[PDB]
Amino acid sequence: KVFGRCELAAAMKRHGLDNYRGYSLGNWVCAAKFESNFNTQATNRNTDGSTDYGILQINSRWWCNDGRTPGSRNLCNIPCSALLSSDITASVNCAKKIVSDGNGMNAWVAWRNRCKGTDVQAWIRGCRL
Ligand SMILES: OC[C@H]1O[C@@](CO)(O[C@H]2O[C@H](CO)[C@@H](O)[C@H](O)[C@H]2O)[C@@H](O)[C@@H]1O
Ligand SMILES: [Cl-]
Ligand SMILES: [Cl-]
Ligand SMILES: [Cl-]
Ligand SMILES: [Cl-]
Ligand code: NA
Ligand code: NA
Ligand code: NA
Ligand code: NA
Repeated sequence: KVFGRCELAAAMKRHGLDNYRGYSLGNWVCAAKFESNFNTQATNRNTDGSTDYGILQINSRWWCNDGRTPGSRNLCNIPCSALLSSDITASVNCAKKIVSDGNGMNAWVAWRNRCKGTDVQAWIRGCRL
């Protein structure tokens, strides 16, 4: 599924992301934009051999199991393939674990480099929420 911007904002808010660990809804929408371009099916192999999956590009080294990442933890206890669904429930539950892990949203490279410090409220502008 390719989410619309406001569509994803509403799903994220419904799942309780708005101000989760103090991160406003705009931060999460911005992160999704630059991690996956709002595409639940997005996958990207990383240099260490792990792969990032789904709307928030959750990683196979720590968070989900894709059966091809040695040293793999699966801290969200979920197959990575389950993070590609049109239903973002699993991705959101896992993201909640990631952002609570110590470094907040800095865990997401694209958020740190492209969202952090910016006018993230723009990402929910015009949405009926
Ligand atoms: O996720 C924990 C830890 O892993 C790092 C390593 O670069 O980021 C990886 O995991 C993120 C969350 O799944 C991915 O978005 C990212 O692309 C992937 O490199 C750290 O940034 C993070 O603290
Ligand atoms: Cl915001
Ligand atoms: Cl693995
Ligand atoms: Cl959803
Ligand atoms: Cl924080
Ligand atoms: Na898609
Ligand atoms: Na939309
Ligand atoms: Na915030
Ligand atoms: Na992998």
